[PDB]
Amino acid sequence: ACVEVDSDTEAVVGHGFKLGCISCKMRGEVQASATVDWWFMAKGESEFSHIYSYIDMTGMVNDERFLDRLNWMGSKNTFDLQDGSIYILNVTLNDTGTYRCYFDRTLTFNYYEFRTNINKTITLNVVPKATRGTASILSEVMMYVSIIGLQLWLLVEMVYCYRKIAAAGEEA
Amino acid sequence: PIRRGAIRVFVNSAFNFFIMFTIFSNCIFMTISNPPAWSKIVEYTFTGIYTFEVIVKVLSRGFCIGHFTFLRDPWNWLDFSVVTMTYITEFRTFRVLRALKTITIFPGLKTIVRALIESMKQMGDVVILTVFSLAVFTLAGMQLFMGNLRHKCIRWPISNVTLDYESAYNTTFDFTAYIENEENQYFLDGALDALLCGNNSDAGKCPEGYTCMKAGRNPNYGYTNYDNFAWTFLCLFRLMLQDYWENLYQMTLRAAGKSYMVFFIMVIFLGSFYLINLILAVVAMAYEEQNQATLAEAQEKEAEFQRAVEQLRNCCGPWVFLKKWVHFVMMDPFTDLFITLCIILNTLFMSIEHHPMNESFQSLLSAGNLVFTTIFAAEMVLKIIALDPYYYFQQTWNIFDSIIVSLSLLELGLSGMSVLRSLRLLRIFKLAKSWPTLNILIKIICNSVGALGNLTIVLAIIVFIFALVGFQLFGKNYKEYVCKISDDCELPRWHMNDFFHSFLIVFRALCGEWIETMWDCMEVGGVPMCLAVYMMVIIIGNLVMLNLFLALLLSSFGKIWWNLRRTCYTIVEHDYFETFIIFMILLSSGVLAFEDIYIWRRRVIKVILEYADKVFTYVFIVEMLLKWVAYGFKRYFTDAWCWLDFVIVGASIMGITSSLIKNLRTIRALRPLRALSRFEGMKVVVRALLGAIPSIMNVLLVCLMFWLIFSIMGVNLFAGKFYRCINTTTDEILPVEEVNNRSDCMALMYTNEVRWVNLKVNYDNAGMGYLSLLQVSTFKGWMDIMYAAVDSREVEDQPIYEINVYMYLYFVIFIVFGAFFTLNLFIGVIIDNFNRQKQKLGGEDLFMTEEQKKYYNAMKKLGSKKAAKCIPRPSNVVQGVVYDIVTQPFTDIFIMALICINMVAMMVESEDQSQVKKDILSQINVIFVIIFTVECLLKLLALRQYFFTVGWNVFDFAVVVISIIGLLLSDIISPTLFRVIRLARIARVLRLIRAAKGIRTLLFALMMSLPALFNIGLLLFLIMFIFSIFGMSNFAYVKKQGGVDDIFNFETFGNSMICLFEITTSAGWDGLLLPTLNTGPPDCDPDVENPGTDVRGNCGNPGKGITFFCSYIILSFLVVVNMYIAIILENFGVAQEESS
Ligand SMILES: *[C@@H]1O[C@H](CO)[C@@H](O[C@@H]2O[C@H](CO)[C@@H](O[C@@H]3O[C@H](CO[C@@H]4O[C@H](CO)[C@@H](O)[C@H](O)[C@@H]4O)[C@@H](O)[C@H](O[C@@H]4O[C@H](CO)[C@@H](O)[C@H](O)[C@@H]4O)[C@@H]3O)[C@H](O)[C@H]2NC(C)=O)[C@H](O)[C@H]1NC(C)=O
Ligand SMILES: *[C@@H]1O[C@H](CO)[C@@H](O[C@@H]2O[C@H](CO)[C@@H](O[C@@H]3O[C@H](CO)[C@@H](O)[C@H](O)[C@@H]3O)[C@H](O)[C@H]2NC(C)=O)[C@H](O)[C@H]1NC(C)=O
Ligand SMILES: *[C@@H]1O[C@H](CO)[C@@H](O[C@@H]2O[C@H](CO)[C@@H](O[C@@H]3O[C@H](CO)[C@@H](O)[C@H](O)[C@@H]3O)[C@H](O)[C@H]2NC(C)=O)[C@H](O)[C@H]1NC(C)=O
Ligand SMILES: *[C@@H]1O[C@H](CO)[C@@H](O[C@@H]2O[C@H](CO)[C@@H](O[C@@H]3O[C@H](CO)[C@@H](O)[C@H](O)[C@@H]3O)[C@H](O)[C@H]2NC(C)=O)[C@H](O)[C@H]1NC(C)=O
Ligand SMILES: *[C@@H]1O[C@H](CO)[C@@H](O[C@@H]2O[C@H](CO)[C@@H](O)[C@H](O)[C@H]2NC(C)=O)[C@H](O)[C@H]1NC(C)=O
Repeated sequence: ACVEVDSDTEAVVGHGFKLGCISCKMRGEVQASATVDWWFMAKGESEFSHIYSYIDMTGMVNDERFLDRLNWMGSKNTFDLQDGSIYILNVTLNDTGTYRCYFDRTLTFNYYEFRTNINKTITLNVVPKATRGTASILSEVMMYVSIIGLQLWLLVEMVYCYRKIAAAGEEA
Repeated sequence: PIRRGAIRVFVNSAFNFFIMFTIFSNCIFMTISNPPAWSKIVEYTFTGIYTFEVIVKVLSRGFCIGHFTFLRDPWNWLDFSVVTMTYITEFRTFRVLRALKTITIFPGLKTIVRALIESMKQMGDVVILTVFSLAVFTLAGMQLFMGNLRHKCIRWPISNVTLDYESAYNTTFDFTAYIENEENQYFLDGALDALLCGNNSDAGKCPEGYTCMKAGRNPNYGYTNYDNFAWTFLCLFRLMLQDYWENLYQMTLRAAGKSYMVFFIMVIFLGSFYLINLILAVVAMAYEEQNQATLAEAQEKEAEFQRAVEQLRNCCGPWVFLKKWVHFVMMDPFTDLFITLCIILNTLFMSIEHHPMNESFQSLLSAGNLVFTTIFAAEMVLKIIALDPYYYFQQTWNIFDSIIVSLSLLELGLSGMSVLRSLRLLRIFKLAKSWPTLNILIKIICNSVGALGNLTIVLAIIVFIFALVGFQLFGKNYKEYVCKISDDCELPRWHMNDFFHSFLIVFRALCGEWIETMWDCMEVGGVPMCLAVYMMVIIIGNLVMLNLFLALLLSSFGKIWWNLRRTCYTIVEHDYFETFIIFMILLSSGVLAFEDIYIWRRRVIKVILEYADKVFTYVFIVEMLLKWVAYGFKRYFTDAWCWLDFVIVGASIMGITSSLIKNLRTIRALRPLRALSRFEGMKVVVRALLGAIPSIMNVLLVCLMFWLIFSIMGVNLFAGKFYRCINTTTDEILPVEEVNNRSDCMALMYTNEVRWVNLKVNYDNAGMGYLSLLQVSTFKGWMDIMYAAVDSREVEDQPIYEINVYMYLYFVIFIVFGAFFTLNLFIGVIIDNFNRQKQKLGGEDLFMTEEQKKYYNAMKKLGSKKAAKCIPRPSNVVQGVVYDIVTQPFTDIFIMALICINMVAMMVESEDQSQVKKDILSQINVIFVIIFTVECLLKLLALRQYFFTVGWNVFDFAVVVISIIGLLLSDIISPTLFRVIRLARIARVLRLIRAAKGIRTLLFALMMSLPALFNIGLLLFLIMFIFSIFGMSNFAYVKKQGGVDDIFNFETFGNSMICLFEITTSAGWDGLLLPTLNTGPPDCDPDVENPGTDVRGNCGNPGKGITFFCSYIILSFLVVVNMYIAIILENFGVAQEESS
């Protein structure tokens, strides 16, 4: 099948991170032809730039902050695409900002070449020394609340049953 | 005088055996294409021969009055009709109706057509029950879906700069003519329709640039639209009989919405329900046609006995000695069970026919069967010498063995006709005598020719009669308007343009697949005449089958340590611990259905699932602990249910261990099977079924063995001949202008892209053929199998389009002997097997626990008794003659009329009718609501408290309060809500039941057995639940072809439950099978990345694929046949307390 997922945005410094963008064609079926363009709003100011462009070869963009570093782990081969995710090797704190992918596709149906375009936006947030994600920690703790809580009703009711019946045990 | 002379001629046999010949020659003549040398002279020949018979039949019996006495019998009556018409055509089905002579001559057939018409006199009480019942689903099914199948996927025109299809400069004029066009719209490759798309939130979206508009052609040819009452009704009728109903289901869910499964569960389940209510009318009729056969015939065995009683008052020495050396060993039982050794051993030896078979096998199996031929010959010749040849002959198995030996030695001379090897394998039935239940199957097959051999001819005639009807009325038409049907004007694979194809198309339409013919038929034929035949060929055809299929059945008749244990056992006894486990089961399994694809999309629920299963597992560890010290190791393991909780939670031990394999995601996926122990209602079903199973094994053994002979035979005919040389681009098979061999197929591949592909489900092995033999029994996917199989030429040759069309017989000679007589035995054992368990093992009855038995009995006192007298005359100057208004029967019948005009008021609601007609309907609807509201209000005042008593009045006051809401909701108005608001209008038509009486009795028996009908589905839903989650972890993302197009996939638990139900009634199981069957590339991108999930490849395994469905259809077919029992014992249970 095919399901689009909104990527992770909490990242760890000195690290190879994945911002994966998936745009699924409303009808995963009809033969397309695609191109990916990444854009970047820094927290310097609100001015985008080319940082990455792709058509069935590596589209490498000179932007020296990001140059000599990136890598395509999008959909390889068929240039149908759908899933473009690039990796940011060796992340530093200067990378914190907002990404905007552009898939532009010429779906060539088989009757009439037509084109359309999609935008997803990802706000990268660089945090040192990675945590677990506050719902892996949270469900870590709620598990042992229930487990201890139960381990009590078991020794509550057993002690409570145990007193009760040896008390009826002296009548036998 | 001259008149008298005729009477000598009339009473003869030797003139009637001329009439027996002029039918048997005109029967065969009417078949073929018309020959011109044997011209209309022949047409005129068999004209006068019937006239020369009718003249003698009238110049026997008097002058005009005498001729009239002549016409007192109906048979002599038809004869006039046929000749009367034939004679007129001097200056045409009536030529065909000559073949009805066949029935007139034989005095044995006249008992049958005298039975099969009198049985239709009785059944007419239940037609109205159903045709009214079908029509109340149509008005439900029409108002939900009016014009929903009409939806098409239409383009939105280009807003470009240049004026190439400029509609952002002008889209005003062409609109209504634009969207009709096929070129503008969409339809994926290989579909003679467009792409139904409905724009509800969930249902079946369409490619970008296109939109979901209403207007278009209709599905198929036009004969599927809901718009208009009849066609929708026909579809509704289609859904009752299950004829290709999956497609209708598929095009409704796509068009209207995914969430309209609930409509097709009410339809299919009731659709099934009325089928069993027709059948039980025949049971209560076809007993009466065999009660009188035991009333008067024993009385005629007494009438002859009473009257009869009154009347009374070196070499020749060894011509016997070596004969005795033969005669000693034959009567010894070391000959007897030696032969059954060689018969079974001959069967297997034959069966190992793998397809390629190099010289190792190809010499082995050749030289193997010649050894058994020596065995069978020396079996024969040493039994000729033994007991006089004639004596050996008299037993027919000695005669049947005699037959095969001659056949057996034929094969050596030949060195296509190698089906003759397999006629050894009918000697298995020889086994039967020792065997218990095959001795019922050869009792059944011999019964279709013996004491019930009269009836099979009536089947064999009436099946034939419609093969001459459809030949005459349409055979010239398919030549002349062929083009409507195909693309290239070449004559489809089911045509009327000959007899023999015509015959199949009535043999198909008798099996219950008659829509796929009618779509064609109506178009190249006509709308009224085609529909007149098919509705007839069921209603006659179905009735004939039922009598045959019923009548075959009815002729087949330490001090602290101890205290600790008690506490452990005492805590299990509590309702609180037991229902705490029950909520732990339903919540563990409810997280389990969150498993598939979309789980990578939501992040937190991947985490919730990961941590919750430890706690759920830990609860079941505590339960596995506390079951032990309750029951102890002996009593815990010996309980049957308690085995599972050791297994499934034990597989959770072996899962939590292996942190310190992927096999055990299967078991966890099986853990909601454990609710069978916990819920009481299911257990009764599990217990009853277990009782069913031991016998079922024995019935199964017969059929597997019986089919096996068919499977062995099939491989011989077809094996490896199914290969087809296929072009890649269109997936049309290559013509055979080029490619007769596969060896010359390869050369083309070298230059080009064209490939030589096997058929996926075929007769390549005796077991792979076994599967393809299952498909051609349950009628799904069988079309593909044949088309290849007809066209087969050799082991290497390429199949041309239409060689060898006489091989439809192998399926027809099967589907009768392997589906009809097989299944009629299977029902013959169960409905005895529940006669033994209910009487002998039954406590009171079945499928009901302990309180359901009392609530069953609470519903018995409801029907039989409940009658109050005159109420609340309440004379008063404020309320005087109002008691006459409620109670006079001048009223009660007239309110029937006020529904009945309102019933046909809603039957004219069609699609695209215009406001004016619509406006009248809206005005009419308001008037109807007012009449009952005034009436019910009138009833309320007169009867004050007392009337509220009748529950019909309460129902009456149920429905009108609903219908008030239906108009004020419309003054408010979401399209989805508004249609289901109009579903409330249907319930006025349900008020006609207490008029009916006839309907109301049988429809009450639905209520009577509905809690037993609740468990049968509850275990059924559990069964569906198991295969859904087992489907998702395997059969998501398989390459979507055929039945798994865009909705009906196992991507989620959302789409699986829809997908499975379609397969519970064993439709479309072929549709499902092909993707999962396919493996590798071509057809697998594997290493392929679905964008989003974590698993590569779209490959589907053939191991997991086959046993998924084949062990679902066996689990389909038990529990639904279990369901038909708990209706039939209750509606035949009403017919005995009623008579007495
Ligand atoms: C969900 O599904 C529904 C239907 O199932 C879709 O509804 C369709 O949406 C289209 C665009 O939103 C509609 O197209 C418009 O329809 C007008 C219809 O006018 C016809 O005129 C002829 C003339 O004789 C009449 O007989 C017909 O009965 C119609 O009334 C077009 O004329 C219209 O073009 C413009 O309309 C404006 C008026 O507002 C004009 O002033 C203008 O100059 C131009 O003519 C346009 O093409 C389509 O009709 C409609 N279907 C139906 C049955 O009404 C939804 O769009 C679907 N949802 C989504 C999101 O796609
Ligand atoms: C970017 O990240 C990569 C891995 O994610 C880091 O890899 C490192 O790349 C440097 C390249 O100079 C390697 O240095 C090497 O040193 C040896 C010995 O001094 C020398 O023989 C080589 O010619 C090369 O200069 C380094 O070993 C390698 N690390 C590992 C574990 O293999 C890299 O640190 C990051 N980029 C930068 C600029 O730091
Ligand atoms: C399998 O089916 C495909 C699809 O029909 C066949 O491909 C077709 O091959 C023929 C030549 O054999 C092509 O015909 C030529 O088309 C051009 C148009 O550009 C025309 O100017 C020529 O006069 C000639 O008609 C045809 O275009 C081509 N179809 C497609 C869609 O490419 C193929 O031949 C079939 N396989 C075999 C083994 O025959
Ligand atoms: C399928 O295979 C058979 C043989 O296995 C093919 O029959 C062979 O067809 C070729 C040409 O179609 C024949 O070759 C020519 O024969 C004449 C006869 O004198 C000879 O003078 C030529 O020099 C050339 O060899 C060949 O004789 C013939 N053999 C037999 C045994 O029939 C058949 O053509 C194949 N199917 C298709 C569609 O090609
Ligand atoms: C991230 O970018 C900032 C640019 O402002 C860099 O900060 C400067 O680094 C240079 C070293 O080349 C220092 O001389 C400057 O003093 C820094 N700026 C200020 C305002 O103090 C920073 O070095 C970059 N990050 C990395 C890892 O190089």
